[PDB]
Amino acid sequence: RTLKKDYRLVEYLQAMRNFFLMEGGDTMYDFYTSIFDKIREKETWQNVSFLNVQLQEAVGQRYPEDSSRLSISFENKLPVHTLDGLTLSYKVPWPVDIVISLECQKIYNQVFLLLLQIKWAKYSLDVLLFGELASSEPVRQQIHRMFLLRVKLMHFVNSLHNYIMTRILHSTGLEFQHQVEEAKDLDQLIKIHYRYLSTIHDRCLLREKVSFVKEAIMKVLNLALMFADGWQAGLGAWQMESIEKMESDFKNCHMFLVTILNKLESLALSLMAG
Amino acid sequence: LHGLLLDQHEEFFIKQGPGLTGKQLRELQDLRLIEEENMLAPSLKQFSLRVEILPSYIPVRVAEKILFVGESVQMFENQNVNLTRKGSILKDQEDTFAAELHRLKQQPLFSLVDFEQVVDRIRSTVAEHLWKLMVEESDLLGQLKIIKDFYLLGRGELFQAFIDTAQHMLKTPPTAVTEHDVNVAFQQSAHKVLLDDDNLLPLLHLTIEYHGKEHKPASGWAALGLSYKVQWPLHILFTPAVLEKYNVVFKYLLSVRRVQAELQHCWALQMQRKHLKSNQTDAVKWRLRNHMAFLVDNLQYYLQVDVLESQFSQLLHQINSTRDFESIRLAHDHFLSNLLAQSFILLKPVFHCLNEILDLCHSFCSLVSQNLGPLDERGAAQLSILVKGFSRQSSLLFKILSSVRNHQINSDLAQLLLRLDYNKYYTQ
Amino acid sequence: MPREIITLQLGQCGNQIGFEFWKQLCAEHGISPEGIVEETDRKDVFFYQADDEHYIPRAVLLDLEPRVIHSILNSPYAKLYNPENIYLSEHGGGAGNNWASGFSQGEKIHEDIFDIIDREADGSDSLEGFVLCHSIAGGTGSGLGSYLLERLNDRYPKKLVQTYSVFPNQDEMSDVVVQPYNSLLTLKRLTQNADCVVVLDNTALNRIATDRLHIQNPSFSQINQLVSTIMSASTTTLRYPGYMNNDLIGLIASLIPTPRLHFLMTGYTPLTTDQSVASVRKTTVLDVMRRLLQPKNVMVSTGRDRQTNHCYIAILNIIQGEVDPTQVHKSLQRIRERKLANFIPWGPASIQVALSRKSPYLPSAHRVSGLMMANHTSISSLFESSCQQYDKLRKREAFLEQFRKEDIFKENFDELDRSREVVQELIDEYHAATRPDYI
Amino acid sequence: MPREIITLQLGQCGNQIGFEFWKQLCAEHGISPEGIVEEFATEGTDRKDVFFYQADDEHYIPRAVLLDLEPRVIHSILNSPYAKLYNPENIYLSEHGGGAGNNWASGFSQGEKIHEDIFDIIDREADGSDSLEGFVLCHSIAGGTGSGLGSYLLERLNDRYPKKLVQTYSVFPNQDEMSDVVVQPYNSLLTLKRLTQNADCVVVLDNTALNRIATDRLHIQNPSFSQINQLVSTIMSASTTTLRYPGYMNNDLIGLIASLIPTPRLHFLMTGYTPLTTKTTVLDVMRRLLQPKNVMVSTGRDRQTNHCYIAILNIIQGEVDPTQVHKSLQRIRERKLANFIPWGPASIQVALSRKSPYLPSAHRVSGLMMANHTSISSLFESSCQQYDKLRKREAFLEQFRKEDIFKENFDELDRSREVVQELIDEYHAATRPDYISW
Repeated sequence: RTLKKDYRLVEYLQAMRNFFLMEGGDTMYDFYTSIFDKIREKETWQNVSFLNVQLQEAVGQRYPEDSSRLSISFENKLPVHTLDGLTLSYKVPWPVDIVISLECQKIYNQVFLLLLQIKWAKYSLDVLLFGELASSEPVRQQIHRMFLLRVKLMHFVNSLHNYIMTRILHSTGLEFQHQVEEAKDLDQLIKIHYRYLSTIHDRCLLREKVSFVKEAIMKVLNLALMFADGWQAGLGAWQMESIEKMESDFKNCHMFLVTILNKLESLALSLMAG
Repeated sequence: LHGLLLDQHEEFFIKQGPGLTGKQLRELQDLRLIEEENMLAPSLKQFSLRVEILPSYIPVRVAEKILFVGESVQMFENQNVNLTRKGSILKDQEDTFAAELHRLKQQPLFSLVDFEQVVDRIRSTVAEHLWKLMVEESDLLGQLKIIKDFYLLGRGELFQAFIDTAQHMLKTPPTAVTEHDVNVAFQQSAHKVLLDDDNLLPLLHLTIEYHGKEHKPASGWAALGLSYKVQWPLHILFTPAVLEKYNVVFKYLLSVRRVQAELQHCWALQMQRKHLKSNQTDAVKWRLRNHMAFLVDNLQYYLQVDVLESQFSQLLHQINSTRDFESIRLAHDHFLSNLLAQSFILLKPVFHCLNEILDLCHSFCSLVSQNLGPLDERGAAQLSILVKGFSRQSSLLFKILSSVRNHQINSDLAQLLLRLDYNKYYTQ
Repeated sequence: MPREIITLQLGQCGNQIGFEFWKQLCAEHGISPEGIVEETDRKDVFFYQADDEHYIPRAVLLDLEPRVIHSILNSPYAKLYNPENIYLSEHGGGAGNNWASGFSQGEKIHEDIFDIIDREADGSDSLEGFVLCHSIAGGTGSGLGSYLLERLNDRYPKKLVQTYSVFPNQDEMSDVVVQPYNSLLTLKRLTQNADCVVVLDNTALNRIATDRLHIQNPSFSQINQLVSTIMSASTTTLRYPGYMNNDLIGLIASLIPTPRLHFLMTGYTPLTTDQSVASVRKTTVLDVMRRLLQPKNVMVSTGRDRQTNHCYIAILNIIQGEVDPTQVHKSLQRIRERKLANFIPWGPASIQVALSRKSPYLPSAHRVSGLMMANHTSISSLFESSCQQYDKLRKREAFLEQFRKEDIFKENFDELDRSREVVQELIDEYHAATRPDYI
Repeated sequence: MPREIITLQLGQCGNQIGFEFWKQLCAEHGISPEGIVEEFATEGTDRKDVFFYQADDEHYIPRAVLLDLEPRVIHSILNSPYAKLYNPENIYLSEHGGGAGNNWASGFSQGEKIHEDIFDIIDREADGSDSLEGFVLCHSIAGGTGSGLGSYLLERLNDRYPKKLVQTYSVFPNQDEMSDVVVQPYNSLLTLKRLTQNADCVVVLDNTALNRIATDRLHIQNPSFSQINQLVSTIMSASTTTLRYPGYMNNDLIGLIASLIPTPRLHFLMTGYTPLTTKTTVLDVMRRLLQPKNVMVSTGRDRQTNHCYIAILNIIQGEVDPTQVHKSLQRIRERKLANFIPWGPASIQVALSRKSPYLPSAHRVSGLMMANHTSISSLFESSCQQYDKLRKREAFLEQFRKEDIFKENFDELDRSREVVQELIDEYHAATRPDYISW
């Protein structure tokens, strides 16, 4: 009781939810568009000053503690990878931070990075569209192909949000909350936190065997980011060859994901359907 | 009793004293030290903890709070009783603690836990009494304004008045007589600065470490010195080297502003040269003065708005929030550290570059004002060299601003740079 | 981004729709019309508290006639909307219910319209679009509607903007003098500004109204009230601390890839009374999938056409509540088996639905506000009928004497032919969208 | 000592502007029309006895000239309560109600037969004022005598105290009115010759855009010279209040005037007070610097090159936050409110105006916003061309051959057009990379 009632590490957990999961909703949307214009639009994505300023400004409107515990120290690739390289940190009480480990901070940062990459691909698909792809017969075929790709990508993005939340965040987050609710002793809390981190990483396909489907999905996401960038640059950077390459990437990703998750089968059925 | 106990026997332990995150923290520490800590320093406290003569039951945390409280009693008797105020032992709290201490020393076991609990109660009572006394009698808002106007040399109307009147001893050679006459000149300037309340101005005066007074320079501004009066016990609270650092920052800012004012005189001489067409050496002087004026305008605007106005408003509001004299001092020192980082006086090469920029502005000033009319052979050479110096100082300043932004945060610097970068031809 | 937008309301029907939408959106924000706004997810943009704390509505009853302006001034909605929010045009006689005088008034007061827009856009921090209601056949929404669309396309081409314009009446005979001519004049600028916009498809709009309340001898007021409730129902993604479509720009752009067909099928729920619940019923994934499966209770004015077999290429049941991804997956499997969302040849219906916590001041009386976003041959038929109306107006010189008196309609038959051709090209791209080649 | 200034009422319209400016400067120190300034109203850090010089009877004795060349004008100025603050020793009262007759020949005659008088008046004003950098002449060159009086009074001020060449409110009135006395060529010539010759600065605000902005923002239906004069007086009071009340660095505008002259003639810079209408925080003001809703100078603003604000400043009266100033820097950099000159990097600055305690600034960021619009000197080129063309097309040029501005010939008009064209060429060079060769 003496160690727990004062330090309010539940506030640290809430900040992890709000930043490592981008739960500051309206401000989160504003920061998502700003981050798209920063990293995706070739702004100061790796600049510590610019990234920190953007993060603090978007995270200071109503709940500044998100900007306090999370500052966007940017630094330094695939379309998903070029946006990476930043650094960050957090604040927590001590000697509560004595039991607290930087490994859990790194795991939360990895979850935040996965969410940020998903949101960056989502914003790239948001800016891109059939209209963007043809912005800069063959015209009808390009419009139809872009429409099919956009419909597939939109369904995939909505499913990613909801289902990934359920698998890695909703179910795993609820389990972590329940475990922390049970955890009140230093050793028990450390064990509960480690178990919660492992459960959250379980839906992250961190296992070596689970990394094959993760790599297929990552290749699909990188190809999607490149294709969305080419569509945003229109037909000038969009070629019938490039469109065929994107369609082949989508189809091969679907087939390989179906095979991998069948060899887990729910993702296999989804990929075969896609 | 007064923080007062004869340590001559030293029977107690009371000493009568006299990697991105890590790299960023270390660089910030070095630059902040070399900028803010360059001239500010306090005097060693008259009390300390001679823990070599401490008992085993000297509880480390209770002893830290006890050093704070004993030095608080000493501070009461030496600042709150420095000259006019009165810092007793604990006043009536001393009698209450006397009864409690009779009970405690009656108790055989030296239980530092409950003893430290009562001691911390007394310490919090002392802190509350000190906070009330500070809120009542401290009233250092006027002292802060005086520090800005003189210690920071930031009273703009009185500064212009002094330039018109009190520069007769700053621009004059440094002599003790000129130093003392600067006091009268500054009083006259304040009297003509829309100010007629020379009470602290009567407290204000001038006594420079002049060429004849530093040892017994060639400019009274070079070997300069003012004479203002502080109020007790805030005189003790004002670390003498802290006021020295205020004066040093004011002197650096005044060197920059004197280069700026001389350049203003030079460009106003070119505008009074508007009696015929400007020449080509005169065009060199006009271009030098215009580049210097633009750079000085951007730098002065950024510094005043943020390095000065932002820091000043932040310090004022934070001191208004910090109801504890220590917390208000913390707000003032936060503003001081912010101003030191804005000064960028950390590196000796940085100070040399700032002096070079100020001297280039002053050289453009001399070239344009002296050649307000035609630029003679000397006038043309001075105008061309001044234009080159202003351009080189601007280029080196853009490079230094980029480097400083890369090292640490620079908001006012970035705003000023982008303001100049509305075209960025000279910035780039 | 976390953004804000402004709406405009041209023509009598457009102005009424805009005022009703402002009132209903204030209700979704827990805000009274007079500006008594309710007190993570910032939602004060719509009721934009000005410097005087006036919760300025993000809408303008931009009616050329002074009737709507006077009504808003007498109403409390002006006590919330700032003066910049009420952009009353100077065509105090309306705009003649035809795109001739509509375009004249729109171009003339475009200075005032664009100035009020710029006054609202001075605080365009993260704004990305705008909305509009416009009688697409009435001058203020047909000619002045086309003028507003052109002026907006000129003003903010960087980011796409929307409009929900009162389309010309085709179910009711477009027998006005410039009825279809003005419809084509509006549609020219509508297709010019076509990225993702709403057309007041009135045939199936009246059908949905009959399925909802079936007000005997319904007027435009009931449709305006329903659209207002839908507008207040379109503030749920970010209503709770937004984890679902707070930055919904991508979701909006994913409805229909081809921006040329800005109109996309979408039907908000409930298309029933405010007590459309069953004996032991709630927002259940399968139950909502079955209850909201009706495709004829939306505002999809499939015109005198069924030319294309385009079915739902996208499907997004955007409701409000609390939907777990496990129940979402159960509903997805049951809906894939049901095939309740028909498929366009360009691709099967996108598997999607939204379900997020309602805002603290956005309560409703329906289990699910299922806004079934799709795109089907109903829109193809609507495009075909709009093209037929524009072409019939051009080839018949709809009120040829008034077209000659008209500025645009007398400027050249090229404009009317091009408007009819734009509508026909939308219909043709819909028919080919039912084929492999979309456009 | 603090900084003082003089303000001449060059012209009959200049006299009206001077009376209005006396009223507005009394308000800027909270002084009544007779000069009764409340203690709080005069509680600013400004030297109130500089412009509204402290008389014996607490009257805001304007260390400033209110011209009186016409009987009606002199009587109106005297009956104007604001002139009760203004000193009565600055009125060289004349009862010629005809005036200079819309010809700058008689304006130059008034300013030259009183050029010795003008120099003596400047000396007397310097005796009353503490340290006047110059006379802020309400040089409404479009008045009956305004332009010729401007020229001759500029010569007389050079005779009196040319030590610091300064600017003047050379507010050209709205020339949109019907022009029949085409002696305006000679008049604008007389004004511009002395202006560009002594160009330290000049408030050359061609009032076509002033009337346009009044109708656009102030919604001035049937705008007259009275609205322009009142706005000019209010702006002059604001500019005195902000500078006089202690600005920590460069509380005087003399530095800006000095920086405005890239050369002896290239001293034209269009400033702008934001905003005008019938708050704009620091960021909103930076976004609104491009806003011409308060544009006063009719400018042939040919900004094809960087013929726009190479130097940009913003002193916004009211509560201005340095954080809002940084938001302003970002918003201005992204929005590109004003252009540059290609000399070097376009300087830009912004701060909170240390205003006098006479009046408040409800608009947290609203006030002067200086700029160096080189294309405004394309309008100075337009005025020089008007002088050279109205004098060449016999439009009161053969008539001006009987007028002192062009009585012998339009040689004065030619030299004035040459000076204005030199300023315009400096502006166009500022537009190009030739800004060094302005």
